Amino acid sequence: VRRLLGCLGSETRRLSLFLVLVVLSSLGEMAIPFFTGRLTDWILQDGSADTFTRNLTLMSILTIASAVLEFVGDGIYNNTMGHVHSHLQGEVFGAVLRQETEMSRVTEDTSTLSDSLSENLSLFLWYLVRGLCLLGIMLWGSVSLTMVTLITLPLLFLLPKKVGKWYQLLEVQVRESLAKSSQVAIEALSAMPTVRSFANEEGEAQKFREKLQEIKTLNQKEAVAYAVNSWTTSISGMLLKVGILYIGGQLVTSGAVSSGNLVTFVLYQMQFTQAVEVLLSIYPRVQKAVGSSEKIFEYLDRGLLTPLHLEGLVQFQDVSFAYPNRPDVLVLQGLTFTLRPGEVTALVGPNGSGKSTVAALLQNLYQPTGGQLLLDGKPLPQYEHRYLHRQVAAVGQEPQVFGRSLQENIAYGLTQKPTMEEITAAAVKSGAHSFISGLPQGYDTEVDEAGSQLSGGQRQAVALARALIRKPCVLILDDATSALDANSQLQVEQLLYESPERYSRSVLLITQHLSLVEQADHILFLEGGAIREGGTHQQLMEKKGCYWAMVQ
Amino acid sequence: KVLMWRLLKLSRPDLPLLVAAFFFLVLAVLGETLIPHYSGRVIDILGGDFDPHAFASAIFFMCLFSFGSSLSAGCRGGCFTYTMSRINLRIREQLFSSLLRQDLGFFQETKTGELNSRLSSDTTLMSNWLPLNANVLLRSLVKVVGLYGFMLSISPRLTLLSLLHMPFTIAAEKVYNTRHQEVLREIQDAVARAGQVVREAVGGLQTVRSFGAEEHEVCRYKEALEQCRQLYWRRDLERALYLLVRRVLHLGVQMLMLSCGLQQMQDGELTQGSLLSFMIYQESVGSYVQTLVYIYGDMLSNVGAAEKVFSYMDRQPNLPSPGTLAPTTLQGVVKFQDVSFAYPNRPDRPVLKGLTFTLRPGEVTALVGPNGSGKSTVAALLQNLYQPTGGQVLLDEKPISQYEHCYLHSQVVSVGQEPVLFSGSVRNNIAYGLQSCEDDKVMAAAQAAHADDFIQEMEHGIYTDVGEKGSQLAAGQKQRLAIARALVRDPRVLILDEATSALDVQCEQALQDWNSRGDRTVLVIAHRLQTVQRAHQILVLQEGKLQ
Amino acid sequence: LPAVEQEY
Repeated sequence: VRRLLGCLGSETRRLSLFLVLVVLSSLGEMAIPFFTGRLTDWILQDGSADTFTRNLTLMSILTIASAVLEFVGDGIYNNTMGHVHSHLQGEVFGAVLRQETEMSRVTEDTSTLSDSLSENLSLFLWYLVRGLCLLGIMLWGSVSLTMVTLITLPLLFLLPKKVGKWYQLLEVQVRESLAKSSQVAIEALSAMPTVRSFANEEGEAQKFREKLQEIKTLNQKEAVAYAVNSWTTSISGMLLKVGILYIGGQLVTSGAVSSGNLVTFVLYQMQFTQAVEVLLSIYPRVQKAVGSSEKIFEYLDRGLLTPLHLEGLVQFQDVSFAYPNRPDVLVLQGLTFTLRPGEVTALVGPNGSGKSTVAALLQNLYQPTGGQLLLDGKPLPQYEHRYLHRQVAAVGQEPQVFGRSLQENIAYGLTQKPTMEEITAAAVKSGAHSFISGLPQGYDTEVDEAGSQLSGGQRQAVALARALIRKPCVLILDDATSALDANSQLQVEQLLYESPERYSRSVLLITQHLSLVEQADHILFLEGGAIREGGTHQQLMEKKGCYWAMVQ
Repeated sequence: KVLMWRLLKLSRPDLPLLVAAFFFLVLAVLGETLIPHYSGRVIDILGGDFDPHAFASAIFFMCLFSFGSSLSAGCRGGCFTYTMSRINLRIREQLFSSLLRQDLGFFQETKTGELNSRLSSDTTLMSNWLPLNANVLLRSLVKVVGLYGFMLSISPRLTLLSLLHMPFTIAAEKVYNTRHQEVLREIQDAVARAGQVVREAVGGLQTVRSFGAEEHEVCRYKEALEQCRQLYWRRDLERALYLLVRRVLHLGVQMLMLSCGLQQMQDGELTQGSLLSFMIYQESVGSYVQTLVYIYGDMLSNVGAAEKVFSYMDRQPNLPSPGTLAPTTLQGVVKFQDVSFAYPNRPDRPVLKGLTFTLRPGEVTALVGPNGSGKSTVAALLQNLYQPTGGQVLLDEKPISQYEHCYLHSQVVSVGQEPVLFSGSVRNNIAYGLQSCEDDKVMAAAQAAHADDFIQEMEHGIYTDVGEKGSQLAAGQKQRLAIARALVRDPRVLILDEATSALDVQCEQALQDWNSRGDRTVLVIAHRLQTVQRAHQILVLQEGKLQ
Repeated sequence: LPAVEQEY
C-alpha cells in the first residue's frame, strides 16, 4: 500500500543496529531519578553507611553509556540517512529528465520533504522508545500510580486537539484574508501611473482600510481563543501533577510504598509530560511529510549498431509528424524525403507546420507520428543511444552554449574531450574565436550559464563551432539564419559547402538563408503538412514554382 | 540602535493592553515560581508525621497558586497576541499610505515583487518585537532572578555550585549558536549551486537531448549533491557532539549536586522536602537561561528588518509642492516652451529636446512620428506626472504645478493604448476616481463611448464583475471601457493614445464630437495618416524634435 | 536526539 518505505531495502542492517543503540541509551537515562529515591531513603533510615558510593557509581556509569550510545546511535542514522538521501535525489532527477521535450519544482519538493521526514523520524524513534521504556521502569515502582497516569493521559491527548482545531481554523482564515488584503495593494501599485493619473491616491487608501477593518474584527476572536488554548494545556498539565501527589500521599501513608518511591514518580512523571508532548507535536509534521511525498512516487515509478559517423543514407515513407500536446495536433504527413552522403539541401515552410518535429524526428529524439523512416538503411532506434547521437548532430532552433569555457564547453557527451587549442581552432574555423578571443582568458575563459556570455551574434557561431567540433557525416539546422547577422551565417554556409565535407558528409538546413537557397543541391518544402515545394530558389523560380510566386 | 525607539513609540496607542498584560505577566511568574516550593513542603510534611491539618492546607495553597499562574498565563498570552494584531494592522495602513505619495520614477525602478515581500511578509516581523520578543526576554529574566532567590532561601551553600557551572553552558551555547549558523550557510551555498545545476538543465533541455548527454547532467548533480552530503554530515555530527558535552555536563552538576546535598542532609540545614524543591528548581533554570541568550538572536532579526520598512517610510518624494489654484472655469489652452525631459533612472538622454507648441480649445492636434514611441512622454508630461527638466508648461497661461492635484485631473484626462482596469464591477471602473457618480450619468457615458451596446449582455448590466487586471474582458471591450472612463469625467483637455488599435475612424469621431472634444482640446497620437482627415494641425516627432 | 520559544 504505502510506497514511502520502498527505499529502505538497501540498508536494513544499519537501522536495526540503530534501534538496539536507542533502547540501550533509553534504559541508561532512567537511572538518574531511580537512584535519587534510593539514596534519599538510605540516609533518612540509616547513617552514612558507605552504601551510597556503590549506588552513586552506577548512576554515573549508566547515564554515560546513554550519552555515548546515543551519539554512536544517531551518528550512524544521519550518516546512513544522507547516503540514501543522496541516491534518492539523483534518481528522482534521473527520472524527470527521461521525458519528452514538451519543471525544477519536482526536485524542489523532494529537496524539502526529505529533510523534513528524515529529521522528524529520528525524533519519533528516540522518544517513542524513551516513552515506552520510561513506562517500563515506572511500572516497576508502583502499579497504582501507573494506572492513574495512564487514565489521565488521553485527556492531554484529546482536549488540546479539540481546542487546537478551533485555533487552526481561525489562524488560517486570518492568514488567507491578510494575503487577499495585501494582494489588493499590489494591484494598485502595479498600475500606479493610472492611479496618479486619476487622482484616486486617497481612494485606494480608503479601499485598503475597508479590507483591513474586516480583519480587525476577526482578530478579536483570534485572541480570545488563545487563552483557552493556553488554559487547556496549562491546566491539564497541572491537574495531573496535583493528582499524582494526592493519590501518592494516601498510598504512601497506607504503608504500601516508601517516601522515596514517591520521589522517583515525581521526577518520572515530569519527564513523561515533555516526552508525550514532544512526540505528539511532531506527529502532524511527519504525517504531512509522508502524505505529500507520495506525489513524488508518480515520477519515480513513472541497438546493435555503434556508429562513430552516419553512413549518410536516409529515406522516408508516408511519415507524419505531430505536436506533443495532443494526437490531434498533427502538423505533417505523407513525408517521403530521402538523403544521401554529399547532399546539400535547404528547407522552408509555414511556421509550426511540422518543420521542427521533422528535425527532431531525424535526430530520433521523438518517434514519427505515422508512416516509416530509416537512416543508413536501418531504423533509427537500431543504434546505441550515445553512438547514434554521435552519428549525426544538428544546430538547435535557439543557439546557445553551456556555462563552460570555449576550450571545454563543446566536449559535452563526447567520450574523448578534444584539445583546448583544438577547441580554439574549431572556434576560428566557425568564426566564434573572433569574439571568443575577447574573453578574459580567451578560449579558457568560462562562458556565462545558459549562453549569457554573449548575444545572438556569437551564440549562432558558437552552435556551429559545437557542431564543427564533432564534424559529423550528417548535419542539420533549423531557423539558424535568424539568430545572428545574415552575411556571416551565409558565409558560414558557403564555407561548409566549400569544405571537403561536401563529399565526406551531408547537411540539410531548414532556414531561409540566401546562400543555402542558391547553393542547394536539392531541397524539399512543405505546405499545410504535406510536401508541396522543393529545389533551389533560382531553379524553382525558373520553373514557375512557389519561389516564382513569392516574387509578387 | 536608536531605531528601536521609533518602533517602541509606535505601540503607545495600545497602552490599555500592554499595561494590563504586563500586570498579568508578573502575576503569572510569581504564581509559577512558588509551586515547586510547596511541592517539597508537602513531601516534607508527609514524612515523620500524619497531620491532615498540615497536609490538606499545603495542597490547597499549592493548587491555588499554580491555578492562578495557569489562568494568568492564558490571559497574559491572550492580550499580547491581540496587541500583535493591532500593531500589524496599523503599520500596513501607514506603509501603504506612505508609498502612494512617492513619485512615478520610484516605481519604475522598484519591482512589485520586492514591495510585496516588504509589505505583506516583512511587516509581520515588525509586530513580533514588543508583543513576542520583549516578553520572552522579560518573562525569562524575571524568572531567573526570582528562582535564584528561592535557591538562596533553601541553602546558600548549595546554590554557589550552580553559579560556577552555569557560565560553562552559556559559553558552549554561544559557540554553538554561531558555529551551526556558519556551517548552515556553507550547506546553503552548496545547495544553491545544486539548484543552479537543475535550473540550467531545465531551461535548455533541447540542447541536452540532441545527444546522449544526460550522463553529464547527473554527474553535475551527483557531485554537487555529494558536497551537500559531506557538508550535511559535518553539521549534525557537531550537533550530536554538542549534545553529548551538554548532557555529560548535566552530570557535572547532579553528580556533584547530590554529593553536597546528601552530606548536608546528614549534617543538617536540609530535608528531603527541601531538597526536592531545589532538585526541580535546577533543571528549569538551565532551560530558561539558555532561552534568554537564544531570544537575543531574534531581537536583532526583527530590529534588522526595521531598516527595510522605515527606509520606504522616510523616503522623501521629489515631487513639487501640491498646487492650490482651482478656477471656476477653464478655457483649456495648453502652451509649451523649450520643454525637455529624461527619465531619472535613464538620465542624460533627453527624449524630448526643446519642444514648443500650443493647443486651443476649438481645434484638434495630432502627433505623428515614431521617435521610438517616445511621443508617449508628452502624454505623461501634460498630466503633471513627471516634471519638465528645462522650461515649463502653462495651462491657461499658468504653471501647471500651481493647480490643485485633485482638481487638475478632474479636467485633464488621458487614455493610453493599454486599457488598465481594476478588479470589481464595471460600474466601479467607469466612474473610477470620482467621489460619487449617478448611475444615470454612466449610462450616457457608456452609450457615448459605445460601450453600453455590449456590456448589457453581461449579468446585471453595469454591475457585472471584472476579473483582476481586466482578465475577464476582451481587449477590444477593454479599450471602450477606458474611453468611457475618460468621457464620464467631462474633461476639458483629452489625450488619446493610439486610438487606431481597435477604434475605427467613426468610433474615434464619436469621441471627437463629444462635449469634451466638440469645443475642447483633444490630443491624438498615432502612427498612421488616418488622423490627417480631421486634425486641425499636424506635428511630426523625429528624434525627439518637432519639425 | 532530544528536543532543542514560540510561547508569548
